[PDB]
Amino acid sequence: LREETRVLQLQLTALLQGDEKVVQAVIREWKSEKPYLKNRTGQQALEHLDYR
Amino acid sequence: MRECISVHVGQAGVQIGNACWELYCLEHGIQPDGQMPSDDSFNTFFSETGAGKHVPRAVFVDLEPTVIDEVRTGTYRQLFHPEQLITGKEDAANNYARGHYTIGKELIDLVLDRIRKLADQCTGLQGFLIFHSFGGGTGSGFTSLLMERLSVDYGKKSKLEFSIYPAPQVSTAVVEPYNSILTTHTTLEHSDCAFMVDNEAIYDICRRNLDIERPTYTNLNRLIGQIVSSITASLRFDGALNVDLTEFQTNLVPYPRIHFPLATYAPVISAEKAYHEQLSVAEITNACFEPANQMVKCDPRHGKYMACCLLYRGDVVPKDVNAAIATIKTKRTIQFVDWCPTGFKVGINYQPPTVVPGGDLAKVQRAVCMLSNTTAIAEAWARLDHKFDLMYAKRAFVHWYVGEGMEEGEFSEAREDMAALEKDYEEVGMDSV
Amino acid sequence: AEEEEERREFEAGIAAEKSFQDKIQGILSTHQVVPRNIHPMRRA
Amino acid sequence: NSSNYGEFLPMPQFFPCYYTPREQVFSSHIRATGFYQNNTLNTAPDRTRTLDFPNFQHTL
Amino acid sequence: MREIVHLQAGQCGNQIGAKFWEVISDEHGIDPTGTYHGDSDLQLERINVYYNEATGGKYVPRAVLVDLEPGTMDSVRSGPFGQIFRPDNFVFGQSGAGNNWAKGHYTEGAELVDSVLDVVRKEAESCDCLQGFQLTHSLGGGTGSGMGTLLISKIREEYPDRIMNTFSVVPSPKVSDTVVEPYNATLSVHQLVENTDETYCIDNEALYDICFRTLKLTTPTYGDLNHLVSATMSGVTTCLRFPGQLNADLRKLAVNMVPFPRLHFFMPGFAPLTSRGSQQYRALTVPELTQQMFDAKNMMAACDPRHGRYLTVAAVFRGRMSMKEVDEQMLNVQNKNSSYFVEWIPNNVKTAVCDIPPRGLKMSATFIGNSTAIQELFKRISEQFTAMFRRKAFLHWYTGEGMDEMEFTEAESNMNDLVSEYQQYQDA
Amino acid sequence: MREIVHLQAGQCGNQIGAKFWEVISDEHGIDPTGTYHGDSDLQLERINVYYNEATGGKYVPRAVLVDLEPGTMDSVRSGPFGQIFRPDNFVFGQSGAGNNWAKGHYTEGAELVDSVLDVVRKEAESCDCLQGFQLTHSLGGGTGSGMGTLLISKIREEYPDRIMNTFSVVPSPKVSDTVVEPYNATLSVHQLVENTDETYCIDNEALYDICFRTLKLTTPTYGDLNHLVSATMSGVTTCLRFPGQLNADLRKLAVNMVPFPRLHFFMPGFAPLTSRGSQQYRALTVPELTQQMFDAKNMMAACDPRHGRYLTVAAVFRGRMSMKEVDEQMLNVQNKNSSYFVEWIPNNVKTAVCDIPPRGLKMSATFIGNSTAIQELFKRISEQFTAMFRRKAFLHWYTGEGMDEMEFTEAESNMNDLVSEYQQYQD
Ligand SMILES: Nc1nc2c(ncn2[C@@H]2O[C@H](COP(=O)(O)OP(=O)(O)OP(=O)(O)O)[C@@H](O)[C@H]2O)c(=O)[nH]1
Ligand SMILES: Nc1nc2c(ncn2[C@@H]2O[C@H](COP(=O)(O)OP(=O)(O)O)[C@@H](O)[C@H]2O)c(=O)[nH]1
Ligand SMILES: Nc1nc2c(ncn2[C@@H]2O[C@H](COP(=O)(O)OP(=O)(O)O)[C@@H](O)[C@H]2O)c(=O)[nH]1
Ligand SMILES: [Mg+2]
Ligand SMILES: [Mg+2]
Repeated sequence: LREETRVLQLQLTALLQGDEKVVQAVIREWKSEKPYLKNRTGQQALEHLDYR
Repeated sequence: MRECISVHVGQAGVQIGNACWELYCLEHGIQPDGQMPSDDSFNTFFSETGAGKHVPRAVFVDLEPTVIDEVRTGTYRQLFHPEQLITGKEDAANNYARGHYTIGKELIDLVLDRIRKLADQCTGLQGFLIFHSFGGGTGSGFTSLLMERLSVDYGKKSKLEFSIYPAPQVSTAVVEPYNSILTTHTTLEHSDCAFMVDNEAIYDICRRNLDIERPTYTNLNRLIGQIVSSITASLRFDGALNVDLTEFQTNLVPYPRIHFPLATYAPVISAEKAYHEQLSVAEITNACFEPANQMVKCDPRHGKYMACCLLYRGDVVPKDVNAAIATIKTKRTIQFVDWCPTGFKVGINYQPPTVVPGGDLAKVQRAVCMLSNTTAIAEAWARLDHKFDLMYAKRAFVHWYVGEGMEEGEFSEAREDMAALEKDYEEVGMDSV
Repeated sequence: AEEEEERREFEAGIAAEKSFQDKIQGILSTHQVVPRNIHPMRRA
Repeated sequence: NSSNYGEFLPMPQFFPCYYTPREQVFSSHIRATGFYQNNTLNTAPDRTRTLDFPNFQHTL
Repeated sequence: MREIVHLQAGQCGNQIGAKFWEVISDEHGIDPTGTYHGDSDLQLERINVYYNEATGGKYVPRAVLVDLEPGTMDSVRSGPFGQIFRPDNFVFGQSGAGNNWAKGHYTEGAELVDSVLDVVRKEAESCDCLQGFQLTHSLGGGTGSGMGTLLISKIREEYPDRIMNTFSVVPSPKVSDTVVEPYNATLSVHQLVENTDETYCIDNEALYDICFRTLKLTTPTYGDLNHLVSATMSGVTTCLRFPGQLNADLRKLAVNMVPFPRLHFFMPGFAPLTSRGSQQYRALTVPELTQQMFDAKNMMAACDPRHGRYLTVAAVFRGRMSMKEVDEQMLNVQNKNSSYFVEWIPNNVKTAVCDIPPRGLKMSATFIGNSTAIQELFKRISEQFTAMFRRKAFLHWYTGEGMDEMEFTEAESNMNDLVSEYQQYQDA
Repeated sequence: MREIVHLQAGQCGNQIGAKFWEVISDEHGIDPTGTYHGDSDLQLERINVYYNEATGGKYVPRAVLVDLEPGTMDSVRSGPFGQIFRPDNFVFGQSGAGNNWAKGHYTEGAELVDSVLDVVRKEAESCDCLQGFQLTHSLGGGTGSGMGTLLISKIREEYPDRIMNTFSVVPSPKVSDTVVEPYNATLSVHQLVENTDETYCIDNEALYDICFRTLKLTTPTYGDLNHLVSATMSGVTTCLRFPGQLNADLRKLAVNMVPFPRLHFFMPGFAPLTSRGSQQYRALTVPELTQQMFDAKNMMAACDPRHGRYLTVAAVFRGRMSMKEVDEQMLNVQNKNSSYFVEWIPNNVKTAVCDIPPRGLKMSATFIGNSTAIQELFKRISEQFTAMFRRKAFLHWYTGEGMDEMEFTEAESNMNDLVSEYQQYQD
C-alpha cells in the first residue's frame, strides 16, 4: 500500500503539471526556443508563438 | 506590488515575531488593531481590506496553546486574523520525533491549507521568511516538515530562516543537541538561506554596548526584530540603491550547501550614550566587523570571509561607504578569501529606523546591517559536534526518540550529513595557486 | 563692443550668483515638507 | 513578559521623521494593461535615403 | 529629418538616462510638460533628432525605458522631469533581474523581448531617416548588462546598416558594488564587441575622482554626479542638433574614430568643469592650459594615457570661436609629446564645432579618446574573473538558467583576444 | 431624407441601442428631452434619418424598442436619456424568453411580433424613402436570438429592397454567459445568412479585450461595451447622415463590401480608442488611424483576421482628412502585406471620408472589413453546438415549445455551409 501510493502520487504530479508538459514539448525538439518560452503557460504559448 | 510572506513556528519563533510585528506596525504607522491613524509600503507585510484593517501576512503556529494565547488575547487581538493565528493540540515537549512524526503530523494539513489561502491573495510574491528554533520539538521537528512540504508545493520560492542556534556555553534544554543535529538534514537542501542568531550576542552586546544590565528575552527579540526590518526595507522603502530578496540570495551565498551567514547590527547604543559620539558611515562600518559585535559566538579571525552583504538605512551618502569599504579592506586583520576579490555589497534606504517605546536602542541618522558569510562558522558545529557525540556514544536519551517512531539509523545519517558539511568549509578555505 | 559685451557678461554672472544665493535663503528659512513624507502619527 | 510588547502607546517622538514610502500608483496601472504588442500590419511609407521627392523637371 | 532613438535599460541606465533628458530639454527649451518655452528658433529646427511632436506644442521624447524592478520606473516618472515621457513606452517585468546575467538575459529578461523590440519598432517607422541608436546601461546587473546585451543582439539583425551607441558603466575594483560584477562585465563585453560600432566606458571611480579633485564638493551622490559630468558628454550629438562650422555627427565622428571593426572602446571627457568658486579665477579660452587634457584629472575613466598610446582622438567644441587656435593647439599637443601617440596614424585628433554652447558657459568642449591603455581597465577585470572562475564561485546561478559552461570560456577568450589587440598596437 | 429604423432586441440590443441613441442625440446636439440645441445645421439636414419629427421642438427616435422581458424596457424607459424614446415605441411582452431560441421564436416570441410589426410598419410609412433598417441583439439570449430572427424574416416580406443591417452580438467565445449560447446562436446564424444583407460580428470578449489595453479601463463593464458597438454603427451611417468629401451610404458600403450575397457577416472596428490617460500623446493623424484600424486587437469580433484573407475592406473615415494621406495609406497597408488579401480582387479597400469631425475627437474611421476569418467563430460555436447536440443536451426543453430535430440539423448544416463558403471564396 505504501509503495503503490508513491506510484499513484507521482502519477498525479506529472499529470497535473500537464500545462507545463505541453510547453516542455516545445522547449525540446524545436530548441533555441527555451529562453523566451520556458517560464510561460499553455496560453502564453501559442500566442507568443503567434508573434513569431 | 511585491510582498514577502512570513511564517513563525515554535515558542522561540512566535515571541521573536511579536517583537517583529510590533516593529512592523510602528514602522508604517499602523495601530495595534489594524486601522491607519488619520502609500504602497503596507503591501509587503500587510493586506488592506475593505476597511482600514491591515491583516498581517504572517501565520503563527505552535503546538503549545499557552504561548499562543497571550497573543490571541493580548493587545494584538484585533490585528491578527483569529484563524491565521493557529494553535496546537499538545506540546511537542522537546522531542524531534514528536514534532516530526506523531503530534506535529496532525497540524501539517491545516498549516499548509493556510499557506495556500494566503499565497493566492499574493500577486508578486518573492519568497518565504521562516522563523523557528533548534532546541525544542516544534521549533526543530515541526519546521522540518514545513521545509519538506514547502519545497515540493512551491519549489522555486526563495525561503529564508532566522534560526536561533543552541548556545555553546550556556544552554536551557538538555536534549537540544539532538534537536540541532537531525534538523540539519532539512535545513541544508530544503532551505535557500539560513540566518543564525545565537544566544551569545545579545547576551553580552546588551551588556557592553547598552548600559542596561540584566537583559531578558523581550530585549533579545528586538534586535532580531531590527535586522529583519532592515533586510526587507529594500523591498519596502525606496533608496538610492536597493537590494531585492533574490538580489540578496545569489550574491551572498557561494555554493548550494554554503548558505549560513552571520549577522551584525552595528548602531546598537543606548540613549544616554549616543550623544557622546558622532555616528559616521566610516565609524559604524568599522564597528561592525569587530569580533565583539557578531550575532554568533564564533571568532571571525579564525575563518576568512567569503562574501559580505551590507544594508544601510537612513541618512547614508554612497561615497562615505565606498571610503569605508576601502578603509576596512586594507586592514590586514579582516582577511577575505582569495577566490572572491570583491566580496562586498552596499544597499541604501532613505528611511531611518524607528525605536519602539521602552526600547534601549537609540535612534540614529544611519544604521548599517552587516550580513557576512564566513568559514569561521565551521567551528560553530565543532562545539556542537563534540557536544553531540559525547551524549550519543552511550545511547543517552535515545529511547524517547525511537519510542516515537523515529528510526535509530537516522541519527547517524544526520551525523554524517554534518560531517560532510564541515568538510566543505575545509575545502573552500584552501587557497588555489 | 566686444569689451563691453564681456564687461556685461561677467556682471551677469555676478547677478546670477547673488540670485543663486538669494534662492538659497528661501528654502533654507522656510523648509516645506510634504505630508506624504511624514509619518502617519506625526501629522496632526 | 509578553504583555510589554504592545504596552506603551507611542509618543509623537518615537517613529522616524522621514517616512519616505514607496509610491507604486503608476506601475500598478501599467501592469494591469497588456504591454504593447505588434499584432498589427504594415503601415510604413517607403522611407528613402537622400532626396525626398525628385522633380526631374526642365530635362529628362 | 535625422533621427536617433534612445534606449534605456537598467537602474543605472534609467538614472543617467533620465538626467540626460533633463539636460537636452534645458538646452532645447523643453519643459516638464512637453511645450516649448525658450528663445531661439535654432532650437526647434532640429527638434526632430531626439524628440517627437505631440498634438499641440508638446514634444514627447522618444526613449524606451526598461527595467525588471518597477521601483526605478516609479522614480523616473515621479521625478523632476517625467510627464514628457510616454507611458506606453514604459515597459517592465514583474520580478527583478537578481543581479545575474543569466537570469536577466535568458530566463526572465527574454519574456520582455517582444515588448521592448515592439516599442523600438514603433519608434523606428516614425523617422524620416534613422541616423543611429543610443543606449544608456551598465555592466553590473542583469537589467543593464543582461537585458542590455540582449537588446544589442536583437536590434542588430533588424537594423544592420544603422550605427548604434551604448553608454556603459564599467566596474572598478576601488568602487565594489556587486560580487558578481566581475562575472557580469566580462561576459557582457563579449556582446559589446561583436555587434556594436562604437561604445563609451564610464567607470564610477573616475566619476568620484574628478568630482572630488576638481569640482570641490563634499558629498557626491549620483544625481549631481551625472548632471554636470555624465549627461554633458551625451550632448556630443549637437552636430546633429545645432549649426556648426564644420560638424561631425554620430556617423561622421565614429567612422574615422574606430580603426578596426572590433576595437572600439572610448574614453569620454568634458573640458569646462572648474568649480563653483574658481570659475572666476581662470579664462574660458583655449590656451595650452584648458585644452591639454593629458593629465587625467579631467578624465572619465581610470586608466590614464600615460600607460598607452592614443589611436584616435575626437573633440567637439561649443561657442563662438575661430578654428585656427583649435587647429594650432592640435599642432601644439601632438608635437610637444608625440611618444604617447600612434606613429602610423599621423593625424590622431579630430575637431568638430557647434555655434550654440550650453547655457551658463560661453565656451564648452567634449573630448572622446581611443587609447591603447584601455586594456589596463580590461586586464584588471580579467584577473578578477579568472581567480573567481578557478573555484567556480557563483557559477550555479548561471548553469541552471539554460546556459552551459562553454559560454564563460568564449567570453573569457574574446576579452583575452581584445586585450591582446590593444597590446599589439601599443608600440608596433 | 433616407431613413433608418432601429429594431433593438433583447437585453443586449437595447443596452447597445439606447446608448447608441445616446450618442446620436449627442452627435445631433439633442437633449434628453429631445429638443434640438445643436449648432451646426449639418446635424439638422439629415436628422430625419434617425429622428422622426414630433411636436414641441422635439424629435423622437425611430427606435422600435422590442423585448419580451418586463423590465429590460423599464431600464431604458428610466434611462438618463430614455425620455426621447416614444412610448408606443416601447412594445414589450409579459414573459421572459428563458434564454431559449425556441420559445422566443414560436410561442412566447411570436405573439408580440404581430404588435411589433404594426409599429415598425407605421414608422417606415411615416417616413419617405428608407435606406435600410437597423437591428441589434445577441445570438446567445432567448428573445435576442429567437424574437430577433422573427423580425428580419417577417420584415423583409414587405421590405425586400431595404438593406437589413442587423448588428448582432454573436456570443463571446471565451466569456460564456448562458450555458445554452450554442443552441440559440446556431439557429440564428442559420436565419441571418440568407436573411440579413449586412451583419457585424460582435464579441463581448473582444469588447473586453479592446477596453483592457487600448482604452486602458481596468473594468470593462457593460457601459463601455455599449460605447464601442455604438461607435462602429454611428460611423457606418454618418457618411449618409453628414456631409462628406467621399459620400457613402449603407447600400454604397455593402455593394462595395460583399462580393457574393451570403457573406453578410462583417467584422467591425473603430480606430481612435486611445487611452483616456494617453490621448494627450497621439499626434492623431491618418497613419496612426490606419495602423490602428488594421490591428488584430481593435476589432469587436474575437477572431484575429491574419489567417483569413481580407476579401474586402472599408474605411468610413470621419473628420477632416488629408485626402492624399488617406489614399496613400490605404494602398500602403494593402500592397505591403498582400498575404491576407484576396488575389482575385486587386483592390478591395473602400474609403468613405466624411467632412464633419467625430464627437469630441478630431478624426476617425470605421473598419468593417470582410475577412474569411469570421468562420473561426462559426467553427467554434458549431463544435460548441455539436458537443451538446450529440447527446441532445438541452433539446428536451426545445421540442416542447415547438422545435424538431430537423431544424437543429439544418441550422448546423447551414453553418457548415457558411464556414465552407468562407474557405471557398478565399482563393
Ligand atoms: N529568542 C527567544 N528564545 C526563547 C523564548 N522563550 C524560550 N526561549 C528559549 O529558546 C530555546 C528554543 O526554543 P524552542 O526550541 O522554540 O522551544 P519550544 O518550541 O517551546 O519547544 P517545544 O514547544 O516543546 O517544541 C528554548 O530552550 C528556550 O529556553 C523567546 O521568547 N524568545
Ligand atoms: N554613475 C552612476 N552609477 C550608478 C547610478 N545608479 C547606480 N549606479 C551604479 O551602477 C551599477 C549598475 O547596477 P545595475 O546593473 O543597474 O543593477 P540592477 O538594476 O540590479 O541590474 C550599480 O552597481 C551602481 O553601483 C547612477 O545614477 N550613476
Ligand atoms: N453587450 C452587452 N450585453 C448585455 C448588456 N446587458 C445584458 N447583456 C447581455 O445579454 C445576454 C443575455 O441574453 P438576454 O438577451 O438577456 O436573453 P433574452 O432576454 O432571453 O434574449 C448576455 O450575453 C449579456 O452579454 C450590455 O449592456 N451589453
Ligand atoms: Mg514548547
Ligand atoms: Mg459619391
